[PDB]
Amino acid sequence: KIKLLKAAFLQYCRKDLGHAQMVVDELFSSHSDLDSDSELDRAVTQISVDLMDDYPASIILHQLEDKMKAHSFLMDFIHQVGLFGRLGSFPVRLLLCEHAEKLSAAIVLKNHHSRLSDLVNTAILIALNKREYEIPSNLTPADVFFREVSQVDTICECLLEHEEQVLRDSIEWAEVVINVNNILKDMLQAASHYRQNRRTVIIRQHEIVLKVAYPQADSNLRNIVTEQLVALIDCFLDGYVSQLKSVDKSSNRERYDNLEMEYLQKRSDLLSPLLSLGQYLWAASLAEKYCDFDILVQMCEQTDNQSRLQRYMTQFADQNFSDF
Amino acid sequence: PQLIGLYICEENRRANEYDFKKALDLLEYIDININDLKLEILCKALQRDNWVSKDSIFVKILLPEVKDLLQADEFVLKANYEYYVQGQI
Repeated sequence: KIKLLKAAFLQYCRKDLGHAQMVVDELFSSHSDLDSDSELDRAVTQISVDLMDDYPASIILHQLEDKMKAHSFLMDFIHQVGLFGRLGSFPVRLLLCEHAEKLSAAIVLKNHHSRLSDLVNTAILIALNKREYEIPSNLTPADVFFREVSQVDTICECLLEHEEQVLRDSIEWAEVVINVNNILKDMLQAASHYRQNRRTVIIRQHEIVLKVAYPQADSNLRNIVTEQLVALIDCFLDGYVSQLKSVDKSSNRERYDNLEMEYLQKRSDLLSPLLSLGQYLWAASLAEKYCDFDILVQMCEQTDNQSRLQRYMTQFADQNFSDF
Repeated sequence: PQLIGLYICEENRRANEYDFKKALDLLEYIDININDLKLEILCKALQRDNWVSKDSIFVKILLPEVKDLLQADEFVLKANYEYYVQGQI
């Protein structure tokens, strides 16, 4: 109940000064606790996750940095007092701490980038979710657009499609559709390196692949490459997250695990074809990123005279010969 | 005060990004209610918008300074306050 998650949120406050007293409220917790694994332990998971949601709900950047440290001495004040169990990730809602970490480094990666075009796509993205208090206080806000920033990505995309409907593409309008590509990209670079220090999200990425495909149809050479090294930087983070979820699930209920394979395999084919017009100098890195997707790098070696590449492919491979 | 209030008067017609930016630079020049004005000015920052400038002044600052619910005391105020939680982050 609410009386409990307000008692550990009170023991973490003292868990910054001393421990002894907090270690006896975790000791009173283990004896007074339920201790039936299947849901009462996911009743204290629903508490540790309701306080990670409140250390994320918390000088707007130096104030969001102070909150990635707070949620860092909150993940250390859980490892010690322990806090060595519970997990209610299920569907849509331990991986939930990391995820709320990753999205607080995303909140600081778009705080570090503040210009008039993103701040406008953000104000359009927040006025659409609800109204804002007009007692000044107009960021128009962030502390709740952090716990949910995933949404200011699918909307600062709908504000690049209405800024592309007026783009009239015309050159300065294909420079504004790349500036956003570069931010959603290095906001996905910031969640990757925060995991190294350990269906709307994805749609908005397959939507900007196709809009990064319509533009290189009319673009000065060099520019059409930098947005191609970018949509290659981004596609290599999606294929890496479907690989990591595969490896997460295995065995029984396999039927669902061989149906999600066909789905990622019909997309590394839809990202390959897309790169069939593009430069094949990136194929070598796309073929290595989803380190097999051989059918694509095998038909790039066939379209050219690089019988040297299909010999360099089979030189470093596990059963490609029986595949080629 | 006189300055901040005069830089924001309805008399100052061509008031642009720089007139408010400087009317938020003169707050450390005080020695009464700070955050009442912080609002007074961000609000005429919108009356002049005729729902562009709010946009820019959030582009010029680089944030839990501004208020919110207190503010509305509305479709693109929250809409810009979303790509203002991504900017600050």
